[PDB]
Amino acid sequence: GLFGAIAGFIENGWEGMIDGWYGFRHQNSEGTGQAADLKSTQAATDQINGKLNRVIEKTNEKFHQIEKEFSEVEGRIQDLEKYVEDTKIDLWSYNAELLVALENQHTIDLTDSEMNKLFEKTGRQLRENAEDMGNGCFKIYHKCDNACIESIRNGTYDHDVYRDEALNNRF
Amino acid sequence: GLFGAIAGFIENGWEGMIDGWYGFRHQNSEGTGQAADLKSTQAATDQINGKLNRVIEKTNEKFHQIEKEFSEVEGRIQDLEKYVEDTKIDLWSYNAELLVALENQHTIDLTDSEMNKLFEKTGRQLRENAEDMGNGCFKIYHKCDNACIESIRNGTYDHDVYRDEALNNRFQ
Amino acid sequence: GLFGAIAGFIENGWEGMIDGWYGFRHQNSEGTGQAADLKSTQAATDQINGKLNRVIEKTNEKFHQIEKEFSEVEGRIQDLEKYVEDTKIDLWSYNAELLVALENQHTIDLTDSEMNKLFEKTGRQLRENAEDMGNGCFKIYHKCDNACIESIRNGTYDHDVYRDEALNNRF
Amino acid sequence: PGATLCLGHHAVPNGTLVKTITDDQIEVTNATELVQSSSTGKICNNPHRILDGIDCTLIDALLGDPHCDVFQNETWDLFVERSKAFSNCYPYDVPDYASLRSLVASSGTLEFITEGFTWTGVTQNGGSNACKRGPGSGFFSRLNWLTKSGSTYPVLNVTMPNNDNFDKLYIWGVHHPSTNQEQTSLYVQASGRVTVSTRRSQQTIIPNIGSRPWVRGLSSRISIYWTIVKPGDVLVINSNGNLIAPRGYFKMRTGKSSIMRSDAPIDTCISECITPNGSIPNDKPFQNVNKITYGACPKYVKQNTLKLATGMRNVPE
Amino acid sequence: PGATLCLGHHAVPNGTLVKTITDDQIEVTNATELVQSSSTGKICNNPHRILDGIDCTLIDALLGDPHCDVFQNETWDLFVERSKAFSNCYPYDVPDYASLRSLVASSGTLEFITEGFTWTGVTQNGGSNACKRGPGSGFFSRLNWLTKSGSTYPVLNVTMPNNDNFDKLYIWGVHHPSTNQEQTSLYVQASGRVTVSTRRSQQTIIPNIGSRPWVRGLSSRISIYWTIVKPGDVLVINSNGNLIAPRGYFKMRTGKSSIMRSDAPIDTCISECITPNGSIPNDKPFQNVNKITYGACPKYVKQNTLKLATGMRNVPEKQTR
Amino acid sequence: PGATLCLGHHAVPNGTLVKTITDDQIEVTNATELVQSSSTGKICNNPHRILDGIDCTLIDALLGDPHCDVFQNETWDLFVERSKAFSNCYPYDVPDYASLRSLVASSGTLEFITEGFTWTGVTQNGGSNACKRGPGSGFFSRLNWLTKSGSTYPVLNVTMPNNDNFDKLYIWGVHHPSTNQEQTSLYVQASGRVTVSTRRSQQTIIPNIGSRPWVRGLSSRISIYWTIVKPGDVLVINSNGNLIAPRGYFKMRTGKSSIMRSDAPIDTCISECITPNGSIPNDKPFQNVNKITYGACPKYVKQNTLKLATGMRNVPE
Ligand SMILES: *[C@@H]1O[C@H](CO)[C@@H](O[C@@H]2O[C@H](CO)[C@@H](O[C@@H]3O[C@H](CO)[C@@H](O)[C@H](O[C@H]4O[C@H](CO)[C@@H](O)[C@H](O)[C@@H]4O)[C@@H]3O)[C@H](O)[C@H]2NC(C)=O)[C@H](O)[C@H]1NC(C)=O
Ligand SMILES: *[C@@H]1O[C@H](CO)[C@@H](O[C@@H]2O[C@H](CO)[C@@H](O[C@@H]3O[C@H](CO[C@H]4O[C@H](CO)[C@@H](O)[C@H](O)[C@@H]4O)[C@@H](O)[C@H](O)[C@@H]3O)[C@H](O)[C@H]2NC(C)=O)[C@H](O)[C@H]1NC(C)=O
Ligand SMILES: *[C@@H]1O[C@H](CO)[C@@H](O[C@@H]2O[C@H](CO)[C@@H](O[C@@H]3O[C@H](CO)[C@@H](O)[C@H](O)[C@@H]3O)[C@H](O)[C@H]2NC(C)=O)[C@H](O)[C@H]1NC(C)=O
Ligand SMILES: *[C@@H]1O[C@H](CO)[C@@H](O[C@@H]2O[C@H](CO)[C@@H](O[C@@H]3O[C@H](CO)[C@@H](O)[C@H](O)[C@@H]3O)[C@H](O)[C@H]2NC(C)=O)[C@H](O)[C@H]1NC(C)=O
Ligand SMILES: *[C@@H]1O[C@H](CO)[C@@H](O[C@@H]2O[C@H](CO)[C@@H](O)[C@H](O)[C@H]2NC(C)=O)[C@H](O)[C@H]1NC(C)=O
Ligand SMILES: *[C@@H]1O[C@H](CO)[C@@H](O[C@@H]2O[C@H](CO)[C@@H](O)[C@H](O)[C@H]2NC(C)=O)[C@H](O)[C@H]1NC(C)=O
Ligand SMILES: *[C@@H]1O[C@H](CO)[C@@H](O)[C@H](O)[C@H]1NC(C)=O
Ligand SMILES: *[C@@H]1O[C@H](CO)[C@@H](O)[C@H](O)[C@H]1NC(C)=O
Ligand SMILES: *[C@@H]1O[C@H](CO)[C@@H](O)[C@H](O)[C@H]1NC(C)=O
Ligand SMILES: *[C@@H]1O[C@H](CO)[C@@H](O)[C@H](O)[C@H]1NC(C)=O
Ligand SMILES: *[C@@H]1O[C@H](CO)[C@@H](O)[C@H](O)[C@H]1NC(C)=O
Ligand SMILES: *[C@@H]1O[C@H](CO)[C@@H](O)[C@H](O)[C@H]1NC(C)=O
Ligand SMILES: *[C@@H]1O[C@H](CO)[C@@H](O)[C@H](O)[C@H]1NC(C)=O
Repeated sequence: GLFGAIAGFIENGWEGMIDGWYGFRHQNSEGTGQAADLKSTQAATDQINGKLNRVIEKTNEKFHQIEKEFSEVEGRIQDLEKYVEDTKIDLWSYNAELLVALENQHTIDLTDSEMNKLFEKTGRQLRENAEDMGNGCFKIYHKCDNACIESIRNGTYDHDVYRDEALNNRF
Repeated sequence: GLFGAIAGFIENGWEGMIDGWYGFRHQNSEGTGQAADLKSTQAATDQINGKLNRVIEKTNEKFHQIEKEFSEVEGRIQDLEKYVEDTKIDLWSYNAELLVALENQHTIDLTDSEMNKLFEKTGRQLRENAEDMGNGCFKIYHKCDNACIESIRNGTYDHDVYRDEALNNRFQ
Repeated sequence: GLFGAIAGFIENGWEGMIDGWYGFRHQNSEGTGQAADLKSTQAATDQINGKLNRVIEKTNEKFHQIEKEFSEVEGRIQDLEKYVEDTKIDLWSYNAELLVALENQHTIDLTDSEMNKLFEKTGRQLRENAEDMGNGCFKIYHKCDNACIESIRNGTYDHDVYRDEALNNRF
Repeated sequence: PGATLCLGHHAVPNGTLVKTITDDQIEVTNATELVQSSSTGKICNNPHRILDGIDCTLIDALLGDPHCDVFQNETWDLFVERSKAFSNCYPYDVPDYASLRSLVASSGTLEFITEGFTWTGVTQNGGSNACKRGPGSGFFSRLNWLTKSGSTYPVLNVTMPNNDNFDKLYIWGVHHPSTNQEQTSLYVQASGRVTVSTRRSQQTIIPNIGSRPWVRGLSSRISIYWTIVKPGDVLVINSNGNLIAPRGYFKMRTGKSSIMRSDAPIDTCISECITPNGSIPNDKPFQNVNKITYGACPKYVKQNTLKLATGMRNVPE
Repeated sequence: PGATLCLGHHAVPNGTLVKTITDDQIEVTNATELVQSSSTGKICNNPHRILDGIDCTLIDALLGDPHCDVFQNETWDLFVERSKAFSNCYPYDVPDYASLRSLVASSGTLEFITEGFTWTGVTQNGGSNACKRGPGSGFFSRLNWLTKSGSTYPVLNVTMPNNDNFDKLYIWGVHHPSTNQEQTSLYVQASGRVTVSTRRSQQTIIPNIGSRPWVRGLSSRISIYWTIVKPGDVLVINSNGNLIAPRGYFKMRTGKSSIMRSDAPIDTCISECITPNGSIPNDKPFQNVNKITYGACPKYVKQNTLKLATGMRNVPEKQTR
Repeated sequence: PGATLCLGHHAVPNGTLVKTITDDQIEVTNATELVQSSSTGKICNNPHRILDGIDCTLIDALLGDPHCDVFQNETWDLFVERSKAFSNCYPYDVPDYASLRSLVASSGTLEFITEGFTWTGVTQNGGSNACKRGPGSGFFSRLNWLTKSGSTYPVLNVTMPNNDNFDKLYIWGVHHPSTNQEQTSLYVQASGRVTVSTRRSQQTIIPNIGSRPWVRGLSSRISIYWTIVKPGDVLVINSNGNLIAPRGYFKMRTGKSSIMRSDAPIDTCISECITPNGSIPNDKPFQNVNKITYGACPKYVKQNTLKLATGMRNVPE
């Protein structure tokens, strides 16, 4: 994708993550753990539901049309009836092929984008108390107990609290 | 949008900004103020004007065609004339629907992109003399009088000048 | 482009770079030099080959159709034959115009994206041992001999090795 | 001693392939199918009124072939013609059969209103052994085979104004005898003619005498024609022989009615979309079942599958 | 004592909803309408040459129904047929009416060149009280009703070569009398025939005797036919009765000409695009006014509105209100 | 003493302009052309079977105009009709010429099977000086001009059943004499008639006597008709004059065959796509050469050029 997170600087997905699309894995003093991020998951699924509902908007109700199969050779009028239908079918087949290609390219790019957005949001939360390892992981330069992790994950992490501790561990 | 600035890390727009699409608000020693950024505004409006002029390029002129309303029941030939026109109309209606959907998605993403570009450009100007608060605002760690702000805004800010002052205010 | 690298914060291209699409120029103790980055170049060309092969997939083969030129005036049936073909041609001409416009916009954006990806990847490699000048160049705050440059370029640069040296030169 | 915080995304062990701008096949966590490629094999009897033709074509039900008399009172949204249908009355052709079939199918009714045509100086109600009714000879129920009375067939000249607010469809014909002997025997005059007209239009038909292949005992034929009369217009029929006369008109409507050729059985179920293969669901925007459809249907395309990605790129561990 | 520098974007108090890939309605600062959904109700008289048919169909002007004589030799880019038009001459039909109307409409001219046909041994210039021209009986101006001279109607056999470098359109007809008495009274022979041919094509029409509905005093009819003669080809007309003869030919052209059914009045203004509802502007790429159009027109679509976003996403400051 | 590491991208001195969503002209490093706008001017003789009509229309080869005898039994994927083609046999017309031409072109064969019609009491093999074959008078090879034997032309009444498992195409005609003298001289009866029928169809044609313009010595004409006979059906031909009889039937096929009007010469080369201007390559998805095409062809569009970007934005030094 265009943002380079999914199948990019993040090496792979997590098969073990079943309660969300994006999230967090950590190691601290108290061990390891995993939690889904609801907001980013929601932003992706809401966008995909949106496009899904636009694509399947029932738009086509037709009754009496032209004949499209013929039991007899007739020449000119039948050549035209067939050519009309064949033309229509090719144009719609093209529309269908293009639509899915554009939609799918965009779905890959928007999901990649939401991964990237969560990563940039986290980095911004952490200010000078952490560094980007470059593989989707932050090294946090202070004691971050399970309460501190949940604070990063649920948006309540005050960086000033740990700043001096972290600044000294970094420099 | 794809970049996460507009309706993302920037909480909302400024109704008070009427002379530009993107810009700067500041607080310093001398108070507060607002200025439009012309370059980013121009990049967005130029792109939107471009797509608008592509979409309204007049490109069809038709004269004698087929009949499309009929006062008599005729059967086969009339079934075909109607089916041809109905087919055409549905295909063009689809084209129109897709076009606006793609254009509009792209317009939202390109405007989001220009916001993000301005933000990354500013952050780069400021080097180590400032930190990203994460809400579209930089905390600048030195005395930045109105001259210093205009220097950031008009591209002339020398970061080396204030670096020692700022480095010391940032690290303790 | 959407990422702001090509024709953005990178002022211009390098006509002298002929062995790759993206790459590195350096200045150190031992002089100046240039090398192509193969990975980023490959990611762009693979994507462009992909779209090129999708666009030129031969997809229509037609045999007996309708007549499209006429030596006699006939009226109603001929009006319809011509209108059918004119309709088809306008629709396909529209498809062709839109296709190239979307493809080209996307090709510009994906190439811009790969430039940006390489730049973010490099910045991450360098950790605290360098600063972004804002014009596509990193100022590296330590002695980086030709071996050290090739290490950055070929992915083997250990930042911890030079960190103290660089941290002190920066602060 | 600090901490590590890793950002990531989900994956599944078995993803699905989709197409994009740049890739013919790329793996995503999930996708949904946009092309309906299957059918139950049955035509659902709701919500559209389905009329099964069984042994009858629409045209045979219209003319009133005896084995099709059961269709006289009938209406439909979709008339279904079966491949086993057969004709079993006077041998006939319809120049522009396809148009007559289409316009009747589209009208959606065989509602027939008898009119008191006065046919002075001819014998009415001719019948044939090719078109049996009961123990005797018979004919199309909606047509009136006129022949000589005594030794004369005078010029027939009748009118019927349309003072209703709907269009009237008149079905009539011309008899093509196999020999001169039969022409003069039935109609006196050596050459017939049928002229049927309205204020602005006319059809004039000359009968054709000659031997044809035998069908149900006969080398003669009837050719069937039609005339629509609009409100305020008038029908005139003029003939000095070979007229197969209308008994009345069919009341025309406009609406959603059509016709389909299919051998699929009809079933008690609900489906908006009908194809000759049977009903299909319409939750998907495209279908590859049949280009012939009726109702609220997905659009026909050539691809048998098209996957819309409903998740991110799948990068398993 | 530091400083804060906040980056941002504008918002507007009154945004508009647009559609995207992911949202059927989302708010942007501004948008522009791509579907033309209104008309003035009037057909602009420029830049296309508009010919108002008034009381006449194109076919009646072609044949030369007397109340249509003012249309002799007219030209048009667009002939406009009105719902009040009426015929007031000999009752007629045209098999393939639609095709004749189309080809004449498309040619864009009724320019007529009289030719010196020699009709030996018949009476020319027949007239009827169903087709009054001034106070007395008359006929279609471009047709010549031939009847017997004395007590005979000989076999007519005439030729007209096309030695010009343009195509000639000939309009001719066949008379269908209502009774045998009328047939023999006018043409002597009990059954007429009209054969009109060129080198490669031929049309033979047999008249049919019988009543049709009474129109302006008559149960007889004329059926109208046409024949195009190319440069170097030759017209031959052969008949022993019931010929309604051409007086000449119409000059055919090719170009931008057409025909439209409309009751909209014609007005002094400028518009490239014309619909039956009236002229419409063509600054937008789509329109929902009418699928019938003439000129440089937006393409017809079913949607009555489509909004192209012309600005960013509109994000007002949320209020506690 | 540090170091600088600059990231960058390539540029070229001479870029190309392309179109995007936002720009009608913007410069990229490279692009490729999507519209085929040129041709060799020649029709490649492979891989499609090309049959050059030379001086003959398909219809003249079908009927068997003598200068077209070389086309007897030919087959084609594409029959090519030249603007220099001429007719040189009895003057004729075909009502619905375009349909007959189309259906034969599409069948792809002129394979003709002679059948033993018995024409009792008439003279066969009539000829004309307008249709010379060798030095003497002749006729269309697939048609049999029947005239009187002695002083009589009896009613002809013959049958040919279709007991094969394929459809038969019969070509037949009607002679239109210029004078009464010619009519009675050739057919005795003052007015002919031709009735050709199957179980399901019948065509009856009355000849029309009169002058037409002179072509190759003649003011008379032949009108050409056709009848398809399906397996199990039967042809019946009934006539008391003016019959131009079939000698047999054409075998019909279905497949990829067509016809094209072109003056482009045929060459020994390989091209899937053929236009009247000549063969064109099919590596590009679009073409602006001709809307008339045959084979695996790019789709016709109005643009003469469309550039697909194959590289990044070009920002030279
Ligand atoms: C074949 O059958 C039809 C139907 O029976 C028949 O046509 C009818 O003939 C009469 C007499 O020609 C027509 O009557 C006319 O009707 C109109 C109104 O629509 C009146 O304007 C006419 O009235 C004036 O003229 C009369 C002279 O005939 C005067 O007696 C009268 O006082 C008025 O001045 C006139 O009554 C009638 O319209 C037609 N109907 C139709 C549907 O055509 C036709 O004549 C028959 N043909 C033969 C050869 O028998
Ligand atoms: C002109 O030629 C026509 C064709 O030869 C003549 O028509 C033939 O006339 C005879 C006697 O009148 C008919 O005899 C009947 O035949 C049926 C059989 O019907 C069909 O069944 C078999 C299959 O079982 C099928 O293969 C045949 O082809 C038949 O179509 C008998 O059962 C009856 O008893 C009856 O006698 C012929 O059927 C008929 N042939 C055709 C092809 O129509 C016609 O009489 C001649 N006209 C004149 C005026 O002389
Ligand atoms: C936001 O978009 C709307 C379009 O929906 C813009 O409104 C349009 O703006 C111009 C005025 O600058 C109008 O064009 C002018 O029209 C007059 C006559 O009406 C003509 O004399 C001028 O030469 C010119 O063509 C246009 O009519 C108007 N349309 C509507 C429907 O309001 C609006 O200006 C845009 N706002 C911003 C801030 O860009
Ligand atoms: C009906 O009228 C037409 C035209 O007046 C007659 O057709 C013409 O017939 C003559 C022969 O009688 C043709 O003349 C011939 O021309 C060739 C050269 O083209 C010449 O070498 C011969 O010596 C011969 O004179 C003439 O071409 C032909 N004209 C047309 C326009 O077709 C027709 O014969 C008349 N029939 C009756 C019964 O009145
Ligand atoms: C332009 O004219 C068309 C056709 O006359 C109008 O659409 C018709 O309006 C009737 C109202 O009774 C509708 O019920 C029909 O569905 C329409 N008829 C046809 C033939 O489409 C149309 O509304 C007019 N548009 C404008 C902008 O004036
Ligand atoms: C292929 O042949 C067609 C048919 O002749 C050419 O089209 C003609 O050329 C010019 C426009 O290009 C016009 O003056 C003619 O009127 C065109 N005729 C028709 C019927 O369209 C076409 O240009 C040729 N193209 C090439 C590449 O040879
Ligand atoms: C990459 O760079 C180093 C140091 O310049 C070089 O010696 C080495 O061979 C290269 N590759 C690997 C995989 O170490
Ligand atoms: C895949 O997508 C469809 C449509 O959104 C959904 O109904 C289905 O539950 C999804 N499957 C999985 C395994 O999540
Ligand atoms: C049609 O309706 C009438 C009157 O209601 C009825 O008597 C007659 O039997 C019906 N015909 C059929 C075929 O059901
Ligand atoms: C439906 O019927 C058509 C024609 O009989 C057949 O070719 C087609 O494959 C059928 N498709 C399905 C899915 O049953
Ligand atoms: C019509 O035009 C022709 C030739 O241009 C002319 O001879 C004829 O008299 C004209 N008639 C009228 C009424 O203008
Ligand atoms: C453009 O296309 C191909 C590379 O894929 C090559 O043949 C050609 O030389 C390229 N031109 C330039 C200027 O890069
Ligand atoms: C036409 O077809 C077959 C050969 O398969 C044969 O009956 C007949 O003689 C052939 N004639 C010619 C001229 O090839």
